[PDB]
Amino acid sequence: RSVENIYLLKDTDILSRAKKNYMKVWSYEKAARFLKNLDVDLDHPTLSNLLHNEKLYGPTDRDPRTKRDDIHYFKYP
Amino acid sequence: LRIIWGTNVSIQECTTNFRNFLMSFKYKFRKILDEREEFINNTTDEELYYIKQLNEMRELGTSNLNLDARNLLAYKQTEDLYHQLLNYPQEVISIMDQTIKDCMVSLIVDNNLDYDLDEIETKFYKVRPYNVGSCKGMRELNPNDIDKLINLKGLVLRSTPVIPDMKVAFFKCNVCDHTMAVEIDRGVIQEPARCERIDCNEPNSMSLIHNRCSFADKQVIKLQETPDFVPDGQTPHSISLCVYDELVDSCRAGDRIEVTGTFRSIPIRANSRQRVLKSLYKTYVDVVHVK
Ligand SMILES: [Zn+2]
Repeated sequence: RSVENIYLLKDTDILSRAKKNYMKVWSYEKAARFLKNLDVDLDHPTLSNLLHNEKLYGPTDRDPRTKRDDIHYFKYP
Repeated sequence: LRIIWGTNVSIQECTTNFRNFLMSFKYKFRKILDEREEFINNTTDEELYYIKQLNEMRELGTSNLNLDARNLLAYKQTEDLYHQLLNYPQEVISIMDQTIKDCMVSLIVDNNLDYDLDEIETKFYKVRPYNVGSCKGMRELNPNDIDKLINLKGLVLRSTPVIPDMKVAFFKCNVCDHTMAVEIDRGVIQEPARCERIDCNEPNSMSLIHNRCSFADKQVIKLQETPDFVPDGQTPHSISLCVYDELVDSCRAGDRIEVTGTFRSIPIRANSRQRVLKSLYKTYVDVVHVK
């Protein structure tokens, strides 16, 4: 908000200085508007497949860390 | 090289000998050991017994192979493996299972059979020996014969219901839902003292979920022996067989069976004070094969 939208003088706002410094400002919706020019992808189901893949690894409900004890993680050279 | 501790078994040598016996066994050898050479057949004796058996094992898809120990005695190269099998049941049986899997996959590969190896390597093969020597009864088994193959024959009196046996515990962390599965090793389960996650650490977060554990069959069979020899003034004795997995619900009351298995001994807890064990061990028999 207040992308040169205050329409009034302000004393302790960086957006008040944005006019005098000319330093460009958009909104997040306006950020998406400009990204339309860029169009960057958001990212860079098979339930039976999910089940028979959980046959491997066990259930996937584990700690998202570097430890599972189901695999000898490399420590030494 | 590299014999196992407490045993006379070397993994490499025993696997080599078992493969040799599998490749080059002919029933004529057993006929020779039976002194029945006048009954030698030209057809069956010529054919390779266990190679053929492994073949029909492959097509049928079974996972258990029944081995006659006297066949091992017949083969000169594996005469020592016979005694190794009697004295060391579990190790030698595992050796045999691994060798069976190896031989199956090798036989598929060598002939370049169209049959896929996906099932074979994933499957687990078991070796069930039998005809392991004489009976000797149970009055004659000294404590030095713990964990050895014994041959017992008798009448099945009573058969208990199926008793679930825990294989994998399913402790659940209350706090961060760190559900770790603990396999049982040598009949022992080790509880995580705290939460095994590093970020979350709460010892009281563990509460074992009984229902989501994975169990295995166990059936106790009461067998009253009918030994071939009976000492003076000895009333019949009852021994407690303990079958596992597929053998459960196989032997019915009143069946006259001959059973081979591992002669075990387990401490019995004096329930007067918990976690205090009697110095006299109860004796039972794990069952590997039933005839
Ligand atoms: Zn936790």
